[PDB]
Amino acid sequence: VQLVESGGSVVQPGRALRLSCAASGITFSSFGMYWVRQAPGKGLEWLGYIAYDGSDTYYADSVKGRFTISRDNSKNTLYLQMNSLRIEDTAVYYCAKDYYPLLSYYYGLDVWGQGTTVTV
Amino acid sequence: SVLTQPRSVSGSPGQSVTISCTGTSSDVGAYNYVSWYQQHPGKAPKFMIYDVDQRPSGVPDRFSGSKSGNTASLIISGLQAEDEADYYCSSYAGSYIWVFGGGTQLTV
Amino acid sequence: TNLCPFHEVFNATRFASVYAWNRTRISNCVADYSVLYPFFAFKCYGVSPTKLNDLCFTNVYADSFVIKGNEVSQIAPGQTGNIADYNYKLPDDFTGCVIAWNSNKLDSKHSGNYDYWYRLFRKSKLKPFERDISTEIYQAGNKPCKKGPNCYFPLQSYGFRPTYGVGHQPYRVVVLSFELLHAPATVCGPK
Ligand SMILES: *[C@@H]1O[C@H](CO)[C@@H](O)[C@H](O)[C@H]1NC(C)=O
Ligand SMILES: *[C@@H]1O[C@H](CO)[C@@H](O)[C@H](O)[C@H]1NC(C)=O
Repeated sequence: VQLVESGGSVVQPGRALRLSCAASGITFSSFGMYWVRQAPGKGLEWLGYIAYDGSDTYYADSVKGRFTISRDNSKNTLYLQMNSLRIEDTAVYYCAKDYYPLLSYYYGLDVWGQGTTVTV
Repeated sequence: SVLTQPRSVSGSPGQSVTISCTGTSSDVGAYNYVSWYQQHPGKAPKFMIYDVDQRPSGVPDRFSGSKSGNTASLIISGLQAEDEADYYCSSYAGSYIWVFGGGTQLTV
Repeated sequence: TNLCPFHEVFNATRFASVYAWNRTRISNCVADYSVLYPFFAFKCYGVSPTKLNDLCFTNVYADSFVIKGNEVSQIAPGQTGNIADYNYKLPDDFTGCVIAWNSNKLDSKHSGNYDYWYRLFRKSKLKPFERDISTEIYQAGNKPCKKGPNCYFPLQSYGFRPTYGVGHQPYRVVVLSFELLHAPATVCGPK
């Protein structure tokens, strides 16, 4: 199950940007997905999580009310809708697969994508 | 509420080192859910230790860890030359929020 | 002059796994709570533990199971975690008491006690006092799990051992849930 990341670009501050990753195979619908951000020269930051059924979605306080996480169960793709990007929002964005299927959460992130580069 | 780590940890091949990360009584102490990730330059993080001491298939037995109070640590024994990587811990902060630590660079 | 059989759940030779906890219905009792009062934890919600004998109820349920010491904090209202959501859920308006004690001398076999299981993941989060004792293997892909790639087993074991630290060694917990119904109180202390 490879995670193929795309949607990165160089954008002007204040504008919106759509990020996504495609999950190979048919197991996408069985797992919850996470977003993680890593700014250059810095460590990792948790961005949010969406449940396998699309019901429960959580965000890190830093981006709460700004970023929206959603998924398309038929296309097997994960989306991140970014709004009002700021000067500081320059980083590589990763999506990741929950170690366990269905609702699990308290384990960790097993499968990571290569990372989408977003700059301002 | 970011977990504090050593910027860099020294060591040499054949020896053991420890990488600690500290939180507060509200996260690292309250929940035994500390997960450690191993990242190489130009590569996505690898899933290493989960639930404080447990490891997913594919992780060498030389990688372990422990927890005491509000401090969690990664224990690496028998350091090899390719163990040179940036390590991160992730704790459960409650209310369905996770926190990654600052990150530690391991040297050999 | 008819004492209540609380000892039957507290003095049990074996406790059920947390994924499949036991429930005992207690009624028709002169319920002295002195019998059940060194314990690890003794904390009550909505009911006074000092003179609990004086306030009586219609029915009380005793939920019994075994967990590890560092998971005891999840057996409380308002809490979340691997147990709180997938194994044993309490209501946010609990009126009762959670009693726990160390069982390292009973359950922690030196060979490894693998008779106690817990759930790793779930279809949906549990409702208060909901139990799920299904141990079917989950198929994430489109291939039979006859356990192999994309196959996951919901339950994992507590590898209890006498050489483990306190937070990783077994505790036996009994939750006493008191309730009032349309019926007159039936479980009341001595008088
Ligand atoms: C088991 O029964 C004995 C009766 O002598 C009592 O002293 C003991 O406290 C009981 N154990 C528990 C956990 O209630
Ligand atoms: C306790 O739980 C076990 C496991 O499901 C079951 O076999 C046993 O019959 C239960 N006993 C009671 C009194 O519920």
